[PDB]
Amino acid sequence: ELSRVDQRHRASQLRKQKKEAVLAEKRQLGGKDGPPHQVLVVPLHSRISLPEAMQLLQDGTVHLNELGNTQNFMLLCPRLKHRWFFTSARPGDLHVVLDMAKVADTILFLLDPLEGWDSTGDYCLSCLFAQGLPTYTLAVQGISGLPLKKQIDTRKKLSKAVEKRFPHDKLLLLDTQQEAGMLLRQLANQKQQHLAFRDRRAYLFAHAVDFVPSEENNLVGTLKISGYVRGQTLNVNRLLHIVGYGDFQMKQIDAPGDPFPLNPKVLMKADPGRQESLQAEVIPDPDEEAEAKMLEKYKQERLEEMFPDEVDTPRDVAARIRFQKYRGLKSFRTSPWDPKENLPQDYARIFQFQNFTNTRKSIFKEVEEKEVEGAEVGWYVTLHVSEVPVSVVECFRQGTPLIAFSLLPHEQKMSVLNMVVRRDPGNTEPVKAKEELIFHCGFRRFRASPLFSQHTAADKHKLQRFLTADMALVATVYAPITFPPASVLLFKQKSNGMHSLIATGHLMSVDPDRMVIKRVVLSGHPFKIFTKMAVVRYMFFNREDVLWFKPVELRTKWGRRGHIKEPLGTHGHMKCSFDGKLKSQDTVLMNLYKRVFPKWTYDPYVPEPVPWLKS
RNA sequence: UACCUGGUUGAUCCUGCCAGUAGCAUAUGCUUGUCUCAAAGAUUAAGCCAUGCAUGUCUAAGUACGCACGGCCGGUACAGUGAAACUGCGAAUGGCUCAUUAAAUCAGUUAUGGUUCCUUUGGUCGCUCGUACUUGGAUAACUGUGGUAAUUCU
RNA sequence: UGGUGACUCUAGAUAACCUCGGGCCGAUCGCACGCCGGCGGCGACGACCCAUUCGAACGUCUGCCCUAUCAACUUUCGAUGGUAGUCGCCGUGCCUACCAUGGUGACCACGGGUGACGGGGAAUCAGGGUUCGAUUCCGGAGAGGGAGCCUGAGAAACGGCUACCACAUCCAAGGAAGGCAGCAGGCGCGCAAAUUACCCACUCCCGACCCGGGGAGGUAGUGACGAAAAAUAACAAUACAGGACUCUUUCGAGGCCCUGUAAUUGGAAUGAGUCCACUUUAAAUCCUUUAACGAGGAUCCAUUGGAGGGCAAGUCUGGUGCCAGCAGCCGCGGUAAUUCCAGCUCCAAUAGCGUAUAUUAAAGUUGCUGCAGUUAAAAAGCUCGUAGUUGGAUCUCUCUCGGCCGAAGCGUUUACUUUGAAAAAAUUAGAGUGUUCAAAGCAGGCCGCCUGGAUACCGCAGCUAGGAAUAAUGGAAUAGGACCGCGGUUCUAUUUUGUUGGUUUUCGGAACUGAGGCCAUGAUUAAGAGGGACGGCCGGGGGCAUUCGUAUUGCGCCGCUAGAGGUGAAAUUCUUGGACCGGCGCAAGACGGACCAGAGCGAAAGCAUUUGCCAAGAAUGUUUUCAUUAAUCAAGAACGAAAGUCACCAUAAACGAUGCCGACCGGCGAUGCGGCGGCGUUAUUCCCAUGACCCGCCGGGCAGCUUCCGGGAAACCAAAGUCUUUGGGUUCCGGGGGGAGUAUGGUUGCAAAGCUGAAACUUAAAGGAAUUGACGGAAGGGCACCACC
RNA sequence: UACUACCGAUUGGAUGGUUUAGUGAGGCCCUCGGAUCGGCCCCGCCGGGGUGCCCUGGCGGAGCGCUGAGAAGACGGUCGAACUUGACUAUCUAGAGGAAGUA
Repeated sequence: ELSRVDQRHRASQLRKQKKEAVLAEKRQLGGKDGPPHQVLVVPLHSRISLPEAMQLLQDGTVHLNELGNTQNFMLLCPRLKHRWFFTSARPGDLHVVLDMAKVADTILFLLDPLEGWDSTGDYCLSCLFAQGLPTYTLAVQGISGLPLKKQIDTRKKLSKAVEKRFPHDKLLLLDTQQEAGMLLRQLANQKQQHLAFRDRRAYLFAHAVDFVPSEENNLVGTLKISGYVRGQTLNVNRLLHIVGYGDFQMKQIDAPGDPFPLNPKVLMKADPGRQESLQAEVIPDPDEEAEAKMLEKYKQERLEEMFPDEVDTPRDVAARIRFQKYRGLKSFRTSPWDPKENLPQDYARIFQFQNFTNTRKSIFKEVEEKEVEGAEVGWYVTLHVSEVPVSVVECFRQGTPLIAFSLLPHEQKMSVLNMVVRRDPGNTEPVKAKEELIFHCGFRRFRASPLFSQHTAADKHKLQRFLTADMALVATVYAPITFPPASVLLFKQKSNGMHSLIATGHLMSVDPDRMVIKRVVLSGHPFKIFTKMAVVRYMFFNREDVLWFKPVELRTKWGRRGHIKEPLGTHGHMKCSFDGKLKSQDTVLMNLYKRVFPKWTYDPYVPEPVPWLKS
């Protein structure tokens, strides 16, 4: 500004701008216009009495809501001028913890002073990291019931204990109501974390759920649920999705009075049929037995670790018959494969994009930057939905949370979703490439069977039969389309619903065009050896199948590549030219490849799990 | 400990910089057993501030009619200890920060014979030629009636 | 009366005044009790004034970073000063009234910037320096921004008040309250920084006070900012186809001494820990002291960076194949990678070690010490010329008193030098002292004593006293000079007349004027510094006038006849409307060949026919004159090739690619000018006198040759020397290559242009001398019937 | 295929700094003002004392009596934050268009 007064003036203008921005970010929450501050509470150990946490945290004015088992409630205090909403959950109840941690804004962990955290606490913590965290806070309990010499150092011991998991996070004390007030002041004034999945999409909670039946004998009626809008500006036309119970249309919004505002019934919008979202997922015109199975799985993965894709030679059936749909590639990287070569009936039921990042950035700029005049954020709205069963209301009366989010355009349809995942080092049990896994893919809950393929950059990808202990594998399956970014979780049912955390990753670009190709490798021992040429037995046992396998390539384990010349024996006895020299201990191998596709096994039901234990 | 070394050419000698070298300060990375001392929201934002605390004070010796407690011994003005309140003093020191400020601030040197100064210390305090063996009206604390959604309001 | 260096001071004397918003001159309280109804002893609280203490406030002198792309500012509306006031605690344009027109500035005013609070201090350091100082001591300022106040000894106070501006809280909507740049704490901001802990026990502060209070302060917590100490093993016995030592020719022999990459054997010693107790402390913790436990792969496990060079340490092994990557720089990597990715081994520092950025040394690459400018970056076109800077020799202590010394003067005035006193502590240097050593601390040491708690440094400016070389400055040249006595004019000290009254002089002191005596009466020399005269010369120096010469162009005439021109070649152009040619005559603008020189002159551009006029000038000669007048030069000015423009323009390989002035340092022969001598030739018939030659000498000049003077990177240079053995005076100017002499601003010019003049960004070289080769359609030589004749 | 930065109209809007002109919160000073509160008088009802009179003693009443104290408020002056309109200047932001280089 080239003057000492104008430089100070310019710096004060910039400080005024930046302060306006920061105050506009910190105005959205817990005040006179914003939604309540939602604090999920989890004790990470068994010894931690959560009633002792709630009876300390209660004082403000307690507006005690209640469910069938939990004591979740709204705490209100205009001394701090802040309106909270305290919710509680049990460590291991996955269908509650991971399903309302995705709507809460603060997670309050509790930790005993002696042990860091329980094994079940480590389990739910390892789920919650991969699920996506809001701003969390740590607290202890047993420093007050401890001699004062030990309170000097138990703080230090737990600080070095949790540094593996939370590397820079102070601990607090929750023992007195002054300490609880200091904790609430910590929660109220703290810089937030913005989960972009929750930030770019509109989502809600339900505080007052009412069910009215259209037909009681149909067991499908109308829910009158009530909650504060926490995402974007709500629209009645977009699709609604209760998270564990599929998606269906929503018909009517109205704005009643707030139950408990910080300072002490009209209809807004309806939906004509042209404005409403279409309900078309697909194109309309298209004891010792299981123990022996897991031992066979053990011997299979121990077979598939020193051998890539070895299989026994089919002697009863000709090799051109059992491998009718294969081919031998010169190179997986260079020799291509046509996408319009093999197409099943499932591809005539899925939708596709002319360009994916174009429609992604346009729906980003059309929902984020643009202002629609629907139901605004922070409003205590009451939701009239079109059709909904009664079992959701029964599980509401039990104590399960009910959240819902507004779908975007091109988010109810069908495509082939992609996600790069990795293996959890907690459960080391292997898993085949075609089994069924529980999906937690961007607020959703279903089950399907993907294809576990490798993580490379080429269009062609080699299928893997199992999972790797360190390397990042990719799954590929038909699923309802949901735009990136979204954290994904894949579980398996160990026993009675005790879900096994095995696959923790994120979602990659959904496209049905990334091709996965399954190889098959056959074996045979060479037993007549000459210079740069040999004759192998046990490779095949017919003769014309080799004439069907003329242009395929051959290789040995020691890099000796080659191809056949002429099968001189009526069995698999070939003249085999090679670019190098063959050894008697070596074994020649070919690779025959085919492109695979997953199967249609999406079911929206997930079993309500038993709480997980350390067996 | 008054010090140089690599790099222009086919090879040479130069000019000349670039890079290396050592300390010192702020940050940051990885690592960390013992013990002594020890800096620490200056740099950007002399930006904004929940809550608590940071300044009060009585001796034999200004004013005690609070039974607040005891207590003479009981006509016995006031035994005593004493909250409150009036009075007096302190709150202009300390603590923090470095925005402003360029003969300004500040440093050394001089001066007030050109000023003011609570306190301390010493001097002075029948030096004046003109009801007193004691003067007058109030007001707090206290008692009692209240107002205001709300204040260390009244 | 008393004092000061100095009063319009202090004290005294007189005449009054003495503010109702009044000045002091005691209507106050405790303790011990009393002596002969009176007279009382200690205190406490007061109180005008004076002094003191703690200050404060206004002044004095010297001192500060960058900027001229800030050169004039200040003065209307106080700027500088005078007079009288007003206001103030007082001095003052502090304010008012009336006057004066001042005050500051290239010795940098005014304006702007500062990632500026100032010092004490800090880091680095041969010496000199450079950078930092928000930060615990001192001084200032400010409590969101400005402003105004009350109370008070003291505040323009903010943990006081009143507004406005900006924010912001409670509300029943009427109103009410606010100020963390105190301690914590939060948000924000960011690369960047700790506990909403305990206590008045220590140090001190405040209060009516031995008693109360203190986020001042102390104590813990977090704390790899940083500084000090210091573990991660020691030893013995075995064994080594170790090593060295004594004998053996050698083998090989030794309690001879050391070593190990021996998970060889062995018990010995300990802290880290765990943990009673004491001690510590306000209470605790920590440390120190002690129980008991606590080590063999003593797994009670040391890390961070490297291994081509710089630079200590592997062209070992596998993977990779100009990819991935490494590499501050040079570089490594393209299928054998000493450099990537790993293993193994090795190196350095070690409870620490990498990286980024600021900064210092290295940097004699900012140069005062101490650099550079021919060719590497660079010296102005030339002369004049203000400030600034620098400047030749020369000159060997006394007067009245107070006790033979001091008080009274200094001696022209400074700089310089040495001394003294005055200069906060801390920090730094440094003395003493076994914190168990050390960084520290200021304590400690003997058997109540004994002893510390030093000292130095503290630039510059200002005080004091000695010195008197160096360097400035003064004093007598119209004598208004000194030292003397004598004289005259005016005023005056107060001693003088037993006292008083008055006159009067003297004495003594000033201020002014006349004559006389006296002094060796008084001017340093005349620079191988500089001006200026004079003398005879000299020159393409300049201006004006004048004179000649050929050539060219055009014209007049005559003769001749078809070509004339230009190139490697034509091309272009004029001719029987007789071109070109040859001869004769006329005019016009010019221009001055050869003679013309490694000659001359001029400040530089530059200057050539004869003659005359005008005004200059160098050198030489001088026993002339003045007597430091000088050198270099910002600012400022005069002339300035050639191109360009309506007189301007002021620019060049403007080139010796080379500031100016001064001294010293080798030879040799020519030349130009002037002067001095000398055999002998010529000319003026002799004779001198001169001219032309010849042999020298002297002085400046233009040049050249030469050289182990000494330089220099060398080419080269008698200056480009007298340079690490570095200082004669002074000007301009350079700081790796580009961007770029570009953009913008200012300024001059009609304009072209002139002067001034960056940054972003890019880059590891660009560049100079010299040496070996390579080349040709450059020029010279030698040679071969696998060349020619 | 995209960036970069300029002009940039909008005299966008907003904010800051110098000044012209106009306005002027609040305190302080001055000239007034006088809501209220006292005292001294003048009587009435009247004791004691001295002697119908005076001093005390209690009231009560009124008098524009005559004085003391005195708040709100207002004229003026001063200091003076701030406000408005200009002019100049600076910055932050919304902004069409484009160009060149950047690769």
